[PDB]
Amino acid sequence: PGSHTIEFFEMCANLIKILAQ
Amino acid sequence: KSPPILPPHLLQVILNKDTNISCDPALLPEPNHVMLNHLYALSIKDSVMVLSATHRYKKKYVTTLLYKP
Amino acid sequence: RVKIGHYILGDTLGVGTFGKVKVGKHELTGHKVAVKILNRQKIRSLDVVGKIRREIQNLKLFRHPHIIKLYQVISTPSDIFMVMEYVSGGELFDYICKNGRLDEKESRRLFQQILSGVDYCHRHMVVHRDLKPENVLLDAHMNAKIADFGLSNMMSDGEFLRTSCGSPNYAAPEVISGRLYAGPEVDIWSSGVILYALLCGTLPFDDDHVPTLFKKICDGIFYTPQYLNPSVISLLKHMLQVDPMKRATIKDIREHEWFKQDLPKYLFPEDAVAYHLIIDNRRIMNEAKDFYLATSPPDSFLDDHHLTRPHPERVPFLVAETPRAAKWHLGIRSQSRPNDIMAEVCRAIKQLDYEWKVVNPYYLRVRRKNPVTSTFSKMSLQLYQVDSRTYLLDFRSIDDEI
Amino acid sequence: NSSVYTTFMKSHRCYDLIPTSSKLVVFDTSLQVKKAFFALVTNGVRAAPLWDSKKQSFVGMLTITDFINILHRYYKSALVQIYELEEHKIETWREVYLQDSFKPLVCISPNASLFDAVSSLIRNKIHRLPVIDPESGNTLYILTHKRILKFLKLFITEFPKPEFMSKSLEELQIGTYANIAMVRTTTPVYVALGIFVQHRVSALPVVDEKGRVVDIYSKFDVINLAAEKTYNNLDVSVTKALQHRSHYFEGVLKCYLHETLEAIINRLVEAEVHRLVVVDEHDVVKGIVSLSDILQALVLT
Ligand SMILES: Nc1ncnc2c1ncn2[C@@H]1O[C@H](COP(=O)(O)O)[C@@H](O)[C@H]1O
Ligand SMILES: Nc1ncnc2c1ncn2[C@@H]1O[C@H](COP(=O)(O)O)[C@@H](O)[C@H]1O
Repeated sequence: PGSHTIEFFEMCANLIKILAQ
Repeated sequence: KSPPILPPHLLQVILNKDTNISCDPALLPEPNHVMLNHLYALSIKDSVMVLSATHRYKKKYVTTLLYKP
Repeated sequence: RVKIGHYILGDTLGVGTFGKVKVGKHELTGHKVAVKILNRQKIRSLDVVGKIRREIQNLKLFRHPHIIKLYQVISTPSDIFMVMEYVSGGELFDYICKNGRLDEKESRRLFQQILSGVDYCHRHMVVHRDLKPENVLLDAHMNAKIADFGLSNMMSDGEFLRTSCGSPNYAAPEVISGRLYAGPEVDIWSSGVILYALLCGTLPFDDDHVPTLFKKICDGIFYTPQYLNPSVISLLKHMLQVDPMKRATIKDIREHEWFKQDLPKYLFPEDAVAYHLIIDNRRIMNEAKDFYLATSPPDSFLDDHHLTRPHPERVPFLVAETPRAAKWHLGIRSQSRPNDIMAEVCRAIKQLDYEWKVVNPYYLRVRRKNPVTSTFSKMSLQLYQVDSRTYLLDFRSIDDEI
Repeated sequence: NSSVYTTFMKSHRCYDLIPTSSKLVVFDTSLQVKKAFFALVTNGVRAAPLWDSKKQSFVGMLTITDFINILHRYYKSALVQIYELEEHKIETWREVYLQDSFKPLVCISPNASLFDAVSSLIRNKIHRLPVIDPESGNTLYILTHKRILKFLKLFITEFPKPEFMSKSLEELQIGTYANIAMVRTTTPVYVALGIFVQHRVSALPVVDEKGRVVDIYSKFDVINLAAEKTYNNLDVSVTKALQHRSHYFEGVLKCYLHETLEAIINRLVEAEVHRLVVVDEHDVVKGIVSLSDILQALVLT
């Protein structure tokens, strides 16, 4: 049912995508 | 009240450290418990993001790396 | 007289973290126990309800030759009684003053046993602040037993501590400077100054004027006079490193040549009946560590030629990038104003439909619902300061067991 | 004979094989495939679990075999730049290569037996085996025949040593001795890949004109073409494509029919190599004893 660790990575990517310029 | 000074423990990256050439390419040194769960990343190049973190399972450690467009 | 079961309480012998400790005597057999008394009238007045809960939690599952055992914990509608193992002889703080310092024979023997317990605590993710010669007690057979865990705290992975609760002396510089720490290194520093008193009979960092005392600490200077054996001085300078990253670890002490000298093997790991096989299999694992852990490469970078046997499965990557020739960052960093950063990270969070909760002005607890498996994944955002004009946003991961 | 290694592998779990600290690479399926192959070289790794970000789950493996299959397939030869590899994502290539060859992801629980791991390896005929945590859904490690036999060699007293360990290979009848896929010294790399595709073997012993082994082209030695970016000229020989190790390779690991099974196993774990080339007095290759063959003779004695 999905990897907890990858989900953590997946989440961080979405945040940095906005923050990083 | 200022945001707390960054503890020096987090400035020890196991992936920036290089392993012995005689050892198995997949092995890593033993990490301390305090670097676990924290997110590490490479410099964003092209369009691929390279995230990293170290997680524990019982008493075994695994440093997962993810490449993502 | 107040009795607990068949234990009548008598001579008061404990200062306590606040609450008196008395000796218990079994009315039937005269068996002696040590009872820590905590009346509800006093503790409730403060917010130490979780603090002593924390102390009991840590000590409840401990079982070590050199740590005072917690036998029971009995509650009345008026008070709480911590029934512990009693030992006669008091602190080894009184083993000093009496006698003349300690020999390398004796001071080391105690240091070994004391450290063994410290190790045991850290292995159970329990750091023990306030680790001083007054908290180390001796039995009839002069064996050191670590005692007061009032300021102890359970270490959690990925998390630092702060608080700063130790004694004026015996406290690590990062503690007195109110800076966050991992846990064990603070304990090492306390043990480092303990070994000094065992060898010298005095403290390495002392001053009547307290503000000038904390200065004497953060500066890594102390005198090792005359008779002090050169082998142990190298251990003290190591255990009392102001820089926590260069400061000695238990691993670094167990392999130290001074500490190896005539220490009992029963301390430390080495050395339905499968337990005699599960303990045997484990020894075979640690024996060939090269199978479970990656060793560190040789240090010298001034050698003209370096001969060594390369692993066969890492030759192509090796021979191509090395014949005649990226860093990992921690989270992300910026140079913006700290509170202006926090304003924009919430904008990014609100833009992704996340559930965030503020714990500190620089610490969030953001929660997301996975739009596929409907699973809640959590993570913690903590802002730090790196340079004099640069901040660091840290991404932590939170596991949740139900 | 039957039952001591069987009992051993049935008592220990997969968790015991897992290193106390290792590194695991995971690719997103929407990543370009050539970018991924370089990433393998980057981290010094053979394979990586594939994460379907759309499905929120792992979907398979990206190994060196994939690189071999990409190359043999889309090899416009040879001066025209390989186009189907430059602009090609993982997911899009699994829409082509995986079709008519569908091998669904096979994993295993850490708390699962070591016996069923070896059983899963042979039953599914795969060299990799992702040890996946049932809860959390985390991949912990990728299990191999190499890792298993090593641990086997490591964690056993040979006081209850079985009979067959002291018996030769000729009588034990372990290994492959018919239709040995191999290449000549002069054989083009591309031709070697085609052999790798239809025979699906882990390596190809390099023979001379006399049919005598002088080197070996394992599937692992293919990423050297990705490491040195020399993957566009497959016209070259195998022996030239193996020059990158050159004087630093100390010879091809062989064995004989007359030496014991224990002799073969011990020699095989010291070398950290997957297979041994069976050979006669005159170095003429006559068979191949792989880790696949050995571990099969331990689950099924
Ligand atoms: N080059 C080869 N030619 C013929 N058979 C092989 C070759 N390589 C491996 N085998 C056999 O194929 C099976 C699997 O080998 P492997 O792919 O090395 O695990 C074993 O029975 C091997 O003996
Ligand atoms: N029989 C052998 N003799 C010498 N080297 C080998 C042999 N088999 C594999 N190798 C090498 O071992 C490395 C790992 O390949 P593998 O055996 O597939 O794990 C590669 O560099 C191979 O070329």
